[PDB]
Amino acid sequence: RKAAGLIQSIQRIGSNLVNRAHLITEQLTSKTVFLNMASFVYIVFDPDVERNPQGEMDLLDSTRIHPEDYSLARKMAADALDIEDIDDDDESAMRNAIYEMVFPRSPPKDEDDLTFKLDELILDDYATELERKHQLKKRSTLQIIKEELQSRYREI
Amino acid sequence: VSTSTVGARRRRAKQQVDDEENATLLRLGPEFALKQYDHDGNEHDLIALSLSESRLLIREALKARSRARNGGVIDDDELAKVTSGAVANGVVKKTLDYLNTFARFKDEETCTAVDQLLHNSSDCSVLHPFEIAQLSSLGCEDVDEAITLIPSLAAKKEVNLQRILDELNRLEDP
Amino acid sequence: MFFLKDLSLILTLHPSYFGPQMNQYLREKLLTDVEGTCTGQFGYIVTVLDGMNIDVGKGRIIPGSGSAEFEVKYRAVVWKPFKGEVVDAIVSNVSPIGFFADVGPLNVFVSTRLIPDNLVYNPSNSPPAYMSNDELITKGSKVRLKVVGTRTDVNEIYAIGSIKEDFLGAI
Amino acid sequence: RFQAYRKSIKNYKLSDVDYSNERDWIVEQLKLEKRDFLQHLTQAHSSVAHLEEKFEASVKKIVDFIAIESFEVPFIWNHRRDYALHTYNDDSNNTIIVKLLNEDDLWRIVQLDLDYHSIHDKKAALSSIYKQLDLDVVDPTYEEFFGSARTLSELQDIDDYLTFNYSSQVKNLTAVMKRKYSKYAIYDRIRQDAIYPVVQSIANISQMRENLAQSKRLHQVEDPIESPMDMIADIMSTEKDKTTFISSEKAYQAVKQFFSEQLSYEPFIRKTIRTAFQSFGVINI
Repeated sequence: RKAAGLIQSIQRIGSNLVNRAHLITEQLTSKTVFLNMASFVYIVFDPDVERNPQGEMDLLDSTRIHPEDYSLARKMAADALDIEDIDDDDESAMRNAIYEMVFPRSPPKDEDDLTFKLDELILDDYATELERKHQLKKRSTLQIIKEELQSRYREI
Repeated sequence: VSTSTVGARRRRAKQQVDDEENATLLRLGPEFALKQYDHDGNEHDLIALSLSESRLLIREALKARSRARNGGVIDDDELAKVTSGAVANGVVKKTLDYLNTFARFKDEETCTAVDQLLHNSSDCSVLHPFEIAQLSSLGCEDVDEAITLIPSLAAKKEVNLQRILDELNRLEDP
Repeated sequence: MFFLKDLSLILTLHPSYFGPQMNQYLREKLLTDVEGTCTGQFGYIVTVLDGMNIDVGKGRIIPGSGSAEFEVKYRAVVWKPFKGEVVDAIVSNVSPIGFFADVGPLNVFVSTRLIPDNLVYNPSNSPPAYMSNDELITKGSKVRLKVVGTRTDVNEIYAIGSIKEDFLGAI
Repeated sequence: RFQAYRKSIKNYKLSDVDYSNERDWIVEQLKLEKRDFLQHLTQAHSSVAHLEEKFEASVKKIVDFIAIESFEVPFIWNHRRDYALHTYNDDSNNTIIVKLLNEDDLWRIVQLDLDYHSIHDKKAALSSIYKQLDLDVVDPTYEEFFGSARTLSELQDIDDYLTFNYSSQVKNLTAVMKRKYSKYAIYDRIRQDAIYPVVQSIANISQMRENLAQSKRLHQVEDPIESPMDMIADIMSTEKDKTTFISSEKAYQAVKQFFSEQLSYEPFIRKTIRTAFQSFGVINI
């Protein structure tokens, strides 16, 4: 019943869904249902439409990363880029950092993509910092995020 | 398969409302009518059987057959095993279990006294045999309860229902 | 309800059995073919009275087939439920759609729509049952039910009971 | 899926005390079921202290998630599996993952929480019945077996014990009319009859319960100065007006059956027999 109503609402609204946040903004569902189903439903990102930075279609929407951890994924991406100019609250800079990391305008000179540099980050340190700051056991979540950045929806 | 002694019943045009089976209305159909005929064609009354009478008759017939099959030389399981046919054995087992687990009167003399009371009574001289069987079977305790369970007795208010019920309860072995 | 009825049966005998023991053989054949059977017109035949002294008469030879046809008349005990009758029962199974009880050879199914609402079905109970605050009806429990409808089959009878009225339910 | 599971559950939001009791019962049920897994984990990973304590904490957290936050199993397994696994370091400080639970265990959690939500209504009904009894002295057996009551079979045993030993009180509370015959009417008559003092004199109920619970002799069953037949006949002769029995043998049989019923309705005997059968019983066909 819920899937039928959801697909009917999506069809009435338009041909496709723009981003995961619209499942809440467009009154398409409630809160707990969205939180449960958030990471298991995705929209295929396309670098052709990526040209505008204002693109509502988030790249993280094509990953297993939960929407509640999009900020954490952005922070990890900023950590891998080693760019200390961006602080922890400049979300537009984080979005541009992900844009560069996954779909750089200039292809890397070597064969190691910017997503590969995430392997140099120490997940244990970040997990300990998160557990100290907000009491969250998310080391497995950080591992999953790194895996998703290394390959979007690898077959399980 | 088996055919009743009542035959004919050819086509007509009238349709009657006393054709449908209904225990409350005491409409038992043609084959269970109040008047029956034996093999000689003489008048015969419908023969109802209470669980006590039915149990007595089935036990007597089964033990007679068991004695005859052994050359004229008690357990319900053995008695059921006497009969032939697996489905027949199961059916007689189920009937015996029902009768045993709901036998109000397991003694011949108690059943005889109950039948005498329910037949020779002046009030019971009009009672339908189905009503008599229901009264002796259900083991009702109250006039209101009996009337609710047996709607036919509601229209028969010339019956000493309460004292007859108390007599049955007395005759019932505690 | 149990009754005494005078029934008749048509019995056909093959010529290979035309011996001195013809009568007794006809008797056992009748007993095997009548005891325990279920006819919609009459109900269930449980026993045949005087099973060893039944008159069989003279058999008639069927022209063109040799076999003899016998007309056997006998008295038997017959049980048949009636619409609107209240009888005792024993519950045989409990299910969410309803519970199945047994009234002698007849198995009666009672749906939830004919059960009082307070007797909510409890599947967690061991064994699962339809229970209320003061009532609990499970497998093997005595129940007093009223037969509402009877369904006629080829050689079977299906009855429907109810416990929704007074003086019904658990006993 | 949760709505379908909870469709039959009329009352779902338990109290905090009931919530903690549900968590404890779920933990105990898992410990009983996964005893082999816990034993193997403890034996292999003997170096780590209180692995099972962390297991209990993780089970409590999972129950909290499922009940309060209404999280489906795959979401928990894909985004909360950090709670389900305990990362300990060995003597070499190598990070070792310990898979405390699997998805099948989460399904078991859902089934167990449904089961406890079902039995919670029954335990509340028994509590309400006991409160309606309003005993002048709180029955020690009632408290002792209600505190340790985990299965609905034990709740049924409690109900049977309470109804048997307070048949008159329970019947009055029902009265506080369909002529259903009380199966305990004969025992109530025995209680009202003059032979009930003899039944007392056979053995003290409180002393019997204390001796059985202790499993050793705390008091000696004092034998009355006169034989059972002597006392029965004497009371029958001196109380012909009230003794409803006809013969002394009939009163003797009634006393024996009443004592048998008293022994049968004792929760401790039933519990011991059930434990013995569940532990060392065999199956024959």
